[PDB]
Amino acid sequence: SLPMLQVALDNQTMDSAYETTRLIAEEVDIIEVGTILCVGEGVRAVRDLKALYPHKIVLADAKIADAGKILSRMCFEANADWVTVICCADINTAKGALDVAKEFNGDVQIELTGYWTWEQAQQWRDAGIGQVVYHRSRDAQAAVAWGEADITAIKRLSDMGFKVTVTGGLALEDLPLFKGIPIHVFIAGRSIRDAASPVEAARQFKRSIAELW
Amino acid sequence: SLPMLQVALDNQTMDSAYETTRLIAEEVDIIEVGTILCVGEGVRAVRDLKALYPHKIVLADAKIADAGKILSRMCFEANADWVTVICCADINTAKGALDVAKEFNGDVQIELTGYWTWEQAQQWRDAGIGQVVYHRSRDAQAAGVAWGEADITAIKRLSDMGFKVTVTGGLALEDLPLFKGIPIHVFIAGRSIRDAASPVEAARQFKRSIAELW
Ligand SMILES: O=P(O)(O)OC[C@H](O)[C@@H](O)[C@H](O)CO
Ligand SMILES: O=P(O)(O)OC[C@H](O)[C@@H](O)[C@H](O)CO
Ligand SMILES: [Mg+2]
Ligand SMILES: [Mg+2]
Repeated sequence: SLPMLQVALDNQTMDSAYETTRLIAEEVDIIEVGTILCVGEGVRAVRDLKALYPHKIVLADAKIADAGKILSRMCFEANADWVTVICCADINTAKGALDVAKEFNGDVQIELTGYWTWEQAQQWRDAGIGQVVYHRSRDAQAAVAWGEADITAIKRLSDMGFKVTVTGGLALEDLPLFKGIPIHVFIAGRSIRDAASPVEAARQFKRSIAELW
Repeated sequence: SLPMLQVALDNQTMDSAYETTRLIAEEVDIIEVGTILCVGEGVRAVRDLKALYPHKIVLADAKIADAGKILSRMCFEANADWVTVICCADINTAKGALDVAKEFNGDVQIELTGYWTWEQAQQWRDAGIGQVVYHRSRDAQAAGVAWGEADITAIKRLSDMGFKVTVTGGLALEDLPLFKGIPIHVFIAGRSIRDAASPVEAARQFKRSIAELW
């Protein structure tokens, strides 16, 4: 269907996250427990947010790097729908997290950061991974803009059969760049949370997506 | 010169962690808040363990992959001494985490796993990173992956470049002699201490073996 909209809750405490969710939870498709929230509060954040918003997809952005079975199970026992595994994890970390995900009718996304290869991407498909997150680092961005090499990479991932998420300092005005590509999800963190009107911001994203797709 | 001993608290809740620390806090050098504990309990795990053991080095194994300043600050505000940044992070993620660390009289380690390069290593040294963790994955280890000459070569090369090298990942007592003659900074044991019949004796055995081999 259309690209879904995800809000990143990169907040240090639950109450800070709820300042955002109370404005926009019904304005989005996916609620992300950001890595910062995972580290701030632990998996209770996942459990609490799914209990509040059981009708939304809850993504635990844990960036699992090792111990795939243990960490995925902790997230899925807390009622996560989706979890993230970082691309530099061993392939068996990804496989282990996926095996657990399937027990809970959930899913695993590979977070694509810095160096990764097309040979790895094929490893992920062969393993039954069907989601990747094309994830521009904020620390790179604080220093890196979007460009054709990103678009080229995103199309190639999509062609390989991944459902592709696009994220990393995304702004409303960025959306037209990805026109024509079957983007699975766009994530907005700061550009929703920190807007003068978070509700207006989310609605602008959904409006633009509807228009472009 | 003796390699130090670090216990990894890869426990899901604080009370499970404390079943281990109440036995071995004074039998090891470094208390690691494992990644699994960080995700289970959040950064309160760091604050609480440092409050219990303020004389010990407390390492938060957060495996920071992005937002290096924000995540490091959270750990350091929680009274961490050291924090980990994964090697596939942007170099500015590591730099940002180091800048914060320096505000708090702390330090950052790069976790070395999977693919990385000697160019990266020079980058880390150039940024002022003085510690790396030679970090074997338990999921590869579960697939049957063992310590060999490639590991020794790499560890000696990282040491020569000026890093203090930590060795970890399913470390067993019988693995130590493989590293004899290398100036290892720290050996981490998680499961081989926590899950022993006597965690105290397991820690003590690691310490005696290290004292003999070095
Ligand atoms: O739009 P933002 O603020 O960059 O947030 C979305 C990012 O995907 C963020 O969640 C990232 O995963 C931080 O590491
Ligand atoms: O000795 P173990 O059980 O392998 O634990 C130590 C590891 O370094 C562990 O903490 C690793 O970081 C988990 O990702
Ligand atoms: Mg995120
Ligand atoms: Mg660890």
